[PDB]
Amino acid sequence: MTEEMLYAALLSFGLIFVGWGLGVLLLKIQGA
Amino acid sequence: MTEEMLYAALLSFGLIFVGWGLGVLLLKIQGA
Amino acid sequence: DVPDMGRRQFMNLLAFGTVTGVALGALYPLVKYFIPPSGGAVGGGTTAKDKLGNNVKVSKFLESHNAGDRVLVQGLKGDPTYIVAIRDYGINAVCTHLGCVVPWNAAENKFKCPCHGSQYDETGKVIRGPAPLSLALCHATVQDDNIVLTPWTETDFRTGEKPWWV
Amino acid sequence: DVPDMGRRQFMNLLAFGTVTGVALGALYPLVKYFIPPSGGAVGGGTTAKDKLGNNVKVSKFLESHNAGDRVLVQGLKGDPTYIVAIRDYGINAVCTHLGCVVPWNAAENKFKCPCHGSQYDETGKVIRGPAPLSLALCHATVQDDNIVLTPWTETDFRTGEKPWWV
Amino acid sequence: MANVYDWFQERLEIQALADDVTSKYVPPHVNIFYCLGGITLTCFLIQFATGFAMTFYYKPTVTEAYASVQYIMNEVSFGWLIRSIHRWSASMMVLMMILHVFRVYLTGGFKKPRELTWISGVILAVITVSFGVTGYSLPWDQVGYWAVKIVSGVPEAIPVVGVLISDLLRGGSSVGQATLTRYYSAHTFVLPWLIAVFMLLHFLMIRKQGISGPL
Amino acid sequence: MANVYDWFQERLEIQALADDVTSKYVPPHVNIFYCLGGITLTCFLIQFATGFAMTFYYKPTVTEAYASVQYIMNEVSFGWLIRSIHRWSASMMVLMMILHVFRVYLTGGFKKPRELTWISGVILAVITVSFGVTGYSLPWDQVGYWAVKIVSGVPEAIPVVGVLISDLLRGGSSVGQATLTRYYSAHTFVLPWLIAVFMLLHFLMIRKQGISGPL
Amino acid sequence: MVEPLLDGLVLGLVFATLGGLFYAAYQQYKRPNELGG
Amino acid sequence: MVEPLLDGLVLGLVFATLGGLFYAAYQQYKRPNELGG
Amino acid sequence: YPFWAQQTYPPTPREPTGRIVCANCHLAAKPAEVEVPQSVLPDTVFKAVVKIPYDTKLQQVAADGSKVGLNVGAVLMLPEGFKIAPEERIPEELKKEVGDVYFQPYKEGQDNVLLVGPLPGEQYQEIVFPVLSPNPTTDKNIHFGKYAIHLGANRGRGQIYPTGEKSNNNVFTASATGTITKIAKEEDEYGNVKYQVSIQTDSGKTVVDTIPAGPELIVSEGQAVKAGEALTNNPNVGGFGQDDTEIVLQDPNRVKWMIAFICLVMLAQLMLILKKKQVEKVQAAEMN
Amino acid sequence: YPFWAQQTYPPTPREPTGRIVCANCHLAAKPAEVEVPQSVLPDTVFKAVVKIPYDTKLQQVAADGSKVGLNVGAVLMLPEGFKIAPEERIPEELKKEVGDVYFQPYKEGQDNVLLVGPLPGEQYQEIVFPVLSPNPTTDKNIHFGKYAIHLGANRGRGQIYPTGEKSNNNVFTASATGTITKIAKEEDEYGNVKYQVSIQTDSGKTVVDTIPAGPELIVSEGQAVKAGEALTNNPNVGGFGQDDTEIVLQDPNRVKWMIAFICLVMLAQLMLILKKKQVEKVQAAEMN
Amino acid sequence: MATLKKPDLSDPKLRAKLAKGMGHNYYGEPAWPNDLLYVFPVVIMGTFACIVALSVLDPAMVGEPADPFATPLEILPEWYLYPVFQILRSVPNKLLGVLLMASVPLGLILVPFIENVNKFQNPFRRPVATTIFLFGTLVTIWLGIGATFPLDKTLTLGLF
Amino acid sequence: MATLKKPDLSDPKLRAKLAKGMGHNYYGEPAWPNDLLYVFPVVIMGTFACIVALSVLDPAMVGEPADPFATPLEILPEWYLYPVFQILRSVPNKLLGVLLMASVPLGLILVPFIENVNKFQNPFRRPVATTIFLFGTLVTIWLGIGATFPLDKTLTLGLF
Amino acid sequence: MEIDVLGWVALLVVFTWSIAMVVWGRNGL
Amino acid sequence: MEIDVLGWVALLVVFTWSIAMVVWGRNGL
Amino acid sequence: MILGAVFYIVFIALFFGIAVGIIFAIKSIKLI
Amino acid sequence: MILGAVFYIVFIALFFGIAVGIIFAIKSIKLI
Ligand SMILES: CCCCCCCCCCCCCCCC(=O)OC[C@H](CO[C@H]1OC(CS(=O)(=O)O)[C@H](O)[C@@H](O)[C@H]1O)OC(=O)CCCCCCCCCCCCCCC
Ligand SMILES: CCCCCCCCCCCCCCCC(=O)OC[C@H](CO[C@H]1OC(CS(=O)(=O)O)[C@H](O)[C@@H](O)[C@H]1O)OC(=O)CCCCCCCCCCCCCCC
Ligand code: FES
Ligand code: FES
Repeated sequence: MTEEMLYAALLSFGLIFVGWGLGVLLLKIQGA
Repeated sequence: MTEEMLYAALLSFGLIFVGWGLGVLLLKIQGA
Repeated sequence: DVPDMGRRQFMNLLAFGTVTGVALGALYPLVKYFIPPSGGAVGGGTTAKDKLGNNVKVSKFLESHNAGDRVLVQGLKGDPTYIVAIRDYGINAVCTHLGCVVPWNAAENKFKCPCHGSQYDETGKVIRGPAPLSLALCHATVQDDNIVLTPWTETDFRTGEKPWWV
Repeated sequence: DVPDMGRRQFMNLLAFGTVTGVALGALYPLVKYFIPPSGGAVGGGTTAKDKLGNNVKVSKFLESHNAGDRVLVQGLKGDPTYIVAIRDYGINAVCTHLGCVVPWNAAENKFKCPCHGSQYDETGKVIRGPAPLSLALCHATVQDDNIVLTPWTETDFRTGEKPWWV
Repeated sequence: MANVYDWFQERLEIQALADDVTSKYVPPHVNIFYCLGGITLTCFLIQFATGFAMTFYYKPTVTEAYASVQYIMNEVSFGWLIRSIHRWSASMMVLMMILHVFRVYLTGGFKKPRELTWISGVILAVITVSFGVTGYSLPWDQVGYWAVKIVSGVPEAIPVVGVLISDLLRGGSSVGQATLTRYYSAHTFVLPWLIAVFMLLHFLMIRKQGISGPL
Repeated sequence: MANVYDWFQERLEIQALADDVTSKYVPPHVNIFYCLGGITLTCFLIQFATGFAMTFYYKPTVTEAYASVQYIMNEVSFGWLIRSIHRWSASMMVLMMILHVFRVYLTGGFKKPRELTWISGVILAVITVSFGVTGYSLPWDQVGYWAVKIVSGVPEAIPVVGVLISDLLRGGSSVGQATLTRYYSAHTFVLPWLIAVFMLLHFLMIRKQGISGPL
Repeated sequence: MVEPLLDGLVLGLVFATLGGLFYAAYQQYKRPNELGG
Repeated sequence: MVEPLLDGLVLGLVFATLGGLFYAAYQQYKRPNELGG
Repeated sequence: YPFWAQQTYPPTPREPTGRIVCANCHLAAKPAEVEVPQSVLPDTVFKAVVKIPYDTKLQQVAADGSKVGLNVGAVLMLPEGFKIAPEERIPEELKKEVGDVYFQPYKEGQDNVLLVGPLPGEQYQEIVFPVLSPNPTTDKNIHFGKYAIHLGANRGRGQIYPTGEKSNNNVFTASATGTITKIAKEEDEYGNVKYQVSIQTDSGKTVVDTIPAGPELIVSEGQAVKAGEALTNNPNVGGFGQDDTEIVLQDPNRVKWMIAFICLVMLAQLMLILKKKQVEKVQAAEMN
Repeated sequence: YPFWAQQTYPPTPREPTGRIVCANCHLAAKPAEVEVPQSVLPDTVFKAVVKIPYDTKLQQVAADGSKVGLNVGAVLMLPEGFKIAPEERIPEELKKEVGDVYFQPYKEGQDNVLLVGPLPGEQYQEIVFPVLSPNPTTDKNIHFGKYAIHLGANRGRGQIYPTGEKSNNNVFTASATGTITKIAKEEDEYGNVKYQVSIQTDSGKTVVDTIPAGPELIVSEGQAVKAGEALTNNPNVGGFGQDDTEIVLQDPNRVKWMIAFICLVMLAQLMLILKKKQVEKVQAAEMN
Repeated sequence: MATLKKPDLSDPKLRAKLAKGMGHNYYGEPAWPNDLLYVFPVVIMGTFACIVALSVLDPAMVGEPADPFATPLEILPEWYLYPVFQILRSVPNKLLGVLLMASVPLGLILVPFIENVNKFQNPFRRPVATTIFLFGTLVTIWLGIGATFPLDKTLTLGLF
Repeated sequence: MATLKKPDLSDPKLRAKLAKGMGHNYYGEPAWPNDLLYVFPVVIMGTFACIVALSVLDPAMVGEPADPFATPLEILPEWYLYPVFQILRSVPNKLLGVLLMASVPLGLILVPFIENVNKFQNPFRRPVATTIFLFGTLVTIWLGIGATFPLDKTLTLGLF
Repeated sequence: MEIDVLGWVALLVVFTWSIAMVVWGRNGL
Repeated sequence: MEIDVLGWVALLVVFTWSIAMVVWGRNGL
Repeated sequence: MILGAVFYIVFIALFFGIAVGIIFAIKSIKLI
Repeated sequence: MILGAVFYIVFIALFFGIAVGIIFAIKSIKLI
């Protein structure tokens, strides 16, 4: 019941980036 | 309980006209 | 070296399709939500109730609810079904043109419908007025403390052929 | 031979005025509608009630509601007022910082407030915690079958000066 | 002071708004009856007003509805007025609409450039009757509880679905607490909204096309 | 077939509508966060949807509310889903709004030609919290019946009026059936409407002024 | 249940309108137009 | 009563946004403009 | 009769349906009317009028079966609050109108549901009720607004004795399915005639039908009439009617203010137009 | 002790407020924790964990007042449905975890509120509970969704015997307002010490204060201490904690479909963009 | 007077408007001050007042407690439901009723196609119209009252 | 690429728009097909899905029956009410609370006057801004958590 | 017992005075 | 007892795949 | 009735008066 | 957790695959 809140936060935050780069990269792999 | 309905109707109808002419006339009494 | 109509068109349907999925997707539980929960999908028919919608002591019922019993029960599926040691069937007190609860008339051995003027029997079974169909019938056995009301499949011990309810 | 500003302006206010009337006219009962009906504009205070909000038999009350009586009444103006042959006053069980009903603590001869930690007396009368004002007081005489709760004008047999309620 | 007008004007452009208003002209053939629309409207807003008013006292539950009414009737400040209005204003409204349906038709206001403005109208009208109907039952008294018990059966004729429909709108097999529930919904949240969409259609279309021709 | 388009076009003028749409351009600086608005919007409509949905089962009376909830929870088809959504979507909504309040402010989107678009925002926001609050109590359970019992006192500080205010919005002296009543009103009919007016402002003003400048 | 004074009110105006409505289809059927159509 | 997984979710994004928000005030504070202002 | 509503249904004379129990015995069927005013002011005397008409020049059967004229009664429920106004609050011309009339309260304390009759048809043709409106200012629990009134009025003799057995104002059917032999005719030197009748042969069969003196017969000899078949003609020329109506306990301050507000409006409307008139003018100092 | 919750409040161990009656006697005050998983699937065994910590190297007073180490207990209500899973459904590594533990049902048939303890502090430091989740498909009246769990755990000895009299783990105040003469000290050859104490002179005054052996004193001789004044120091090093938490009886079909719908969406989103990509192209066959 | 400004039959726009059925708010009295701001409030405040007065002299009654085992005898939807009611009640195959009722809305749509043949507003240049309108209207009022009457005496309206 | 069309610094309109703070949707990628019709649905359907999933893995609980004589201990409005809550609860003269709360909405209005002095969007060219924003924001989060803590340990957030 | 009448009356008067004023106002149908 | 995990997971995946797809879509922040 | 009438008459009466009344009234002190 | 991870990875995995997968796929049969 505090190990979630934390968990949450980390992912909630960090994932954005994954998705971010995931994006970015997709983008590289295609040409523009 | 039928002498109203009738009543109603007469006035409801007939008054329009009174108001009508009342209008009209007002209108005469002023000039146009 | 551009793609032609029917390929912008492929791609179009390709997406707009999947989109539609996602949509009907969501649409679907929304729709079931809005259909009413069905009373109890176990047997066919329920235990029979009074005004307040209570449950009726089968011992306070006879000891006292009006001479040669013509009496109002909150039965099957809502319908106040007439209930009349007790009787085989329930009479299903809603009229069969519009749908007003219809009354026992002890001094005529007939039911009337007032709203409009149909008539029935000892039994349901019409016999006059705008209403084109006997009143309803259904068994009233007698489990633990109370009565029990289950529909009437058996063909109409009063017409010959199929009941119109089934 | 045209009329000047301040006469189109007379006429303007002349109408727009009367219009405004007609409006506040209607506005007015609308507003009173929306203010709540006041419980009963007769005496000062009401007959005191339980959970269900019933009325309390003053004979079932003593014969049985917990050792040296510290007990919850649905009293004045809503407020569950503590009630404690019966006692002079009612203690007015809502805390005086935020407003949670506060509890008797038999093994301390104090009330606590939990939400936040104020404390009181035998009597209401604070003595610790964020809450800046004694609990409430009010007479509990005893008419026909029941108790009766009327406010407490008399100055505070416990502070010296004015009650903060009046 | 500060010049307010300009303030707005710099930003928003109040000014064109005012011109779209002042430039709409009234022709000749537009004679008294072309007040029916507006009347029907005024009618409805009176509903909406008092509508909301009673949403503050009325209780949609079969133990509670009937009595809250008579609360509003007997003990709420001017409830009697307020409720009495909602009542006659409903009537007035259904009727000013019919009267407007007349001036449209015998003024052939519903013709080629404008068959949309008529189509809506019908819809408005079906909705108004709906308010009308649902409304009607919320008192959960004798007269209205037989009128839901009545209509709510009607659709059961209609052959594949038709029961499901009734069941839909009565919320179970018999009438009862679901019905009233559903109905209060109806009446206080669905139709208020639908009406407003289509009133909005019905109105734009008109600001767009202007009034119908002369005679 | 029949050419539908033209049909409309002759009459209504569909065509300009389409051009007002297709001609709005997206600049450069408008980067992901300028999706917050829309997100908040999407958020809300999800509310409105599921909102209405539960208006068909929930019962605003102190004997009935608490239980109907758990009906919707336990026996209505997907109530659990539907109610569960309304719940997280409220949260999501309040929060996407705050996140949008950020992108406005640190993008200085709220500046001279557009201080109206910001003023509304605040209002939107005060309303959203309101939905939020009222909402919150309709379960007429332990947690929410202490949170109305709590706030509803707060205004009593405010000195000429301030009680009258509380009294206004709790509908009597104590909390209780009036409160819930009033609140359901609140929540299902007042704020749905207010919000929509000001959303409408907040939106036009924007279609009018276009997005705020680049960085 | 039924409400005379209303109903009266209804026909009353239904005729009145019906009425005056044709009164002006006429009044204009029949001194028409001018200024251009 | 209190709901961690939410709250986590909240700060999580509150920072993220706050974050990326200034990331682009910068990214642009600082290779600015072009095409005209 | 009135009082037997009382005696078989004690607590109210009116069923959930709206029925009215009278009905239950009086099985025929004829027009009935209540008039009250539209509004009464709080605390007044007003007239409220039951009309129970019929063809005055006509008679129905009696016990024995003479052919005497006939008598009316009715029950009339006004709204909670309403009572028969006080002898001395009735004023005169009304006192005459109202007549010898026995206003009785349905049950102890339902002072507002009143029994009336028997009372003889010729002059009680209508039936007046001096009624005194409630006062919402002294009866804190009478409220203003509009309330129902159900009438439920009847003329000529009944079809069922409170005991349960048929009277003779009705027709007497048929005890049996089949063929008849003898239309007899007793007369035990107290309870008058009795044209008896028998049926027989087909099912074994021997069984009997005693039929009181009052109706005509329309049956002849030997008939093959099936069971419960119309054997008697129809004696009754009386029967029961119902009415419902609405009356409005009006507080006058409502009216008074309302009137005001009607003026206030008249008056603005005037201002408005007036106004436009002034602009209809300044307007034409600009087309030149 | 656990069982006296039982014995003084019979029907539930938890007050409306959320209190928990334990509390009522155990007046001190210390951290307490339950962990369960986030979701259990219907019908499983899972661990659910009460933590009741403290400074293991420390002791509290006993009856007589030795200075022995101390013992924990707790009560734990899981949701309607939940029970202590069956010996043979616990599997092994869990069986060891759980230990010698006496799971008792609060009242006959509240199979889902479990008493626990006394149980000795050193190793029952946490306390495991093998619990078996309900099955909404065989218990037609258990429903899926998310439910509360209130813990309410305690360590070290109490302050009030179910009977009503003080224990000795607490401090002993002052019987009187004013001046003291003698700090005596009995010891009746069974119930140990008793440092007695007296106060006096001011109000007439002669009156006495017997105070069990356990606390230290902090008082000296002669004091002018006012009534009920801190005369004793504070023995307790134990006390009571509470927890509430949430667990989710998850039907898996919900998850399964949900997962689906998450794909369906991923998948459209893909299609969409893809698509725009194709138009990002045709778009540039038009700037030339 | 009034006030009035004439078409502008030089404005090629007004023309092509006129022509597509439609420039009609470009000439006449101005609608600002004039209609909107002076006489409108008169219509409103008027409309109000009548209802107010209506409401106050004959306010709004309270039914009995609805009872699901006793049907009222006398039990009528409101007024603008008579017509359908009549139809509905006295048309003895149930689907016909529905069918026939929906026909009201549906039909009523069609009209402006159906009536779209000629261009003629005026009810006079549209005799076949104005007739069917008249006819319909009556049958309406008639079924109307008809629902106030009792079954049997219904169609005949009692008088044959 | 993308797609993109540049300002039109010949359009004297775009100019005078630009100039009054504002032509900004006249250049860039087109918003039709492009943004509205392809990626929007992605944002929506995305936004949906998260909530759906959120709702399904951690659905929505049921409280006890509210009891007007037992106050819960642990009893917290929802989250975006913490800040105010903190303030409200721990500020011991009641009118200050209200005062101070309303200040949130009110203040928050003022801003774009107050901040209207310079013309600068970018949070960088507005140091004194961006600061007070930062500062405020924290005090916010802080009172935030603070409301999660217990009275006394509240302000200190426990740590002094 | 005829303020009551003035009452209906006033209903009629506005109803009239309205139409009246409306026509007067736009010289009207 | 880890479809449950796939569960949260999927919450994370869409959340990601979204942003992902959104950026990819408008070459994006 | 008859008194309806009278009252009616008398009522419209007046207003009608106040109308005319006030044109001139207003008119001949140059306001219309 | 670890399995969170894996599962995660593996999940995004795939989609990412199907993306790239389908550009070309689509691309090199001339659809982009
Ligand atoms: C599991 C797998 C499942 C797979 C599939 C499932 C289902 C498939 C059915 C759906 C396919 C429909 C194709 C339509 C698109 C088309 O042809 O292009 C023509 C236009 C636009 O071309 C447009 O797209 C453009 C260009 S282009 O051709 O791609 O180059 C353009 O240039 C842009 O400008 C724009 O104008 O169609 C549109 O795409 C826009 C409108 C879409 C819709 C609606 C919204 C809302 C509600 C709707 C509903 C309908 C109700 C109906 C009622 C009873
Ligand atoms: C018992 C007796 C009581 C008496 C009086 C009582 C009260 C009186 C106070 C009211 C007087 C106000 C005068 C305003 C008119 C004026 O000066 O002219 C300037 C303009 C227009 O001149 C206009 O009128 C025109 C011309 S003219 O001057 O008459 O020639 C014009 O040419 C037309 O075009 C148009 O533009 O004012 C208007 O009349 C139009 C706007 C009116 C209002 C509002 C609507 C709705 C809500 C409103 C509210 C306000 C809220 C405020 C808030 C906190
Ligand atoms: S409903 Fe049976 S006759 Fe009308
Ligand atoms: S309310 Fe009394 S301490 Fe917070």
